[PDB]
Amino acid sequence: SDMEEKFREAFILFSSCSDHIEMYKFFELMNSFGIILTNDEKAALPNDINMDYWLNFAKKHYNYEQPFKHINNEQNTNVQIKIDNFLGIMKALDTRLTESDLNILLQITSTLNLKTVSQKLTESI
Amino acid sequence: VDESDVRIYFNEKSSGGKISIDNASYNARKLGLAPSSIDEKKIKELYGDNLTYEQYLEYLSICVHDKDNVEELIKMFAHFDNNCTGYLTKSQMKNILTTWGDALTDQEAIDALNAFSSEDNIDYKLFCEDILQ
Repeated sequence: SDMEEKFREAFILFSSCSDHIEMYKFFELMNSFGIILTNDEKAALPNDINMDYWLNFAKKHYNYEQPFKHINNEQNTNVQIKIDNFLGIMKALDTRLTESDLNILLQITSTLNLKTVSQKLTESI
Repeated sequence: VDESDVRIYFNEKSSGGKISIDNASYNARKLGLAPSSIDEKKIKELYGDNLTYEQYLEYLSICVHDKDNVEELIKMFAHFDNNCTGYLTKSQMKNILTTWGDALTDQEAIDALNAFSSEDNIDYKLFCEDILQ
């Protein structure tokens, strides 16, 4: 019902139901909630990541009071970016997506703000 | 299909004439029918939990599922076969059965895998063959 039952669901997806997820896919998994660690913290992580460690890491590092804090930047929050200019930042930086990019904007809806995106992503999760 | 056992299992698990859905499903599985949560809820919004033989026959038909085969079920198991070997890890196949659809607990699915084959790499093709039987 809570986050505990939702975290387990998210592991079986990124691991593709694997017991031991690959380091790179584990980072996709943490980010999907609103978890980003410091350069040092990201080295403190174990060699082989498993479900048991993932769920401990989930409790500690996930934001509960405001699930997506990392999206808020208040110079970037209040400001309105056009749909085309927003995709410009996205297409150059992108490390994941291909055509699921059009589907992210649909999850939000011309001029958008970060507090709108975070609010909609809180309902997505 | 066995017509004789249909009536026998009804009166055996009947109570005050009417039969409870839990028992109707139990009898469906006793014959060789596979009721899911979708088939179970369809009858709930009609005459209640307890329903007579008149209504029990209508539930026997919703449990038939004639259009069931090897590729009508693997739509979730092939979805997780990124390795392209056909063989799927016991544990991989396990967690699939626990999290989504019908609530099959760890022990329910765990023992079902080992009962089919002892090996870790289990083909979800040969798996459909016997559970559908």
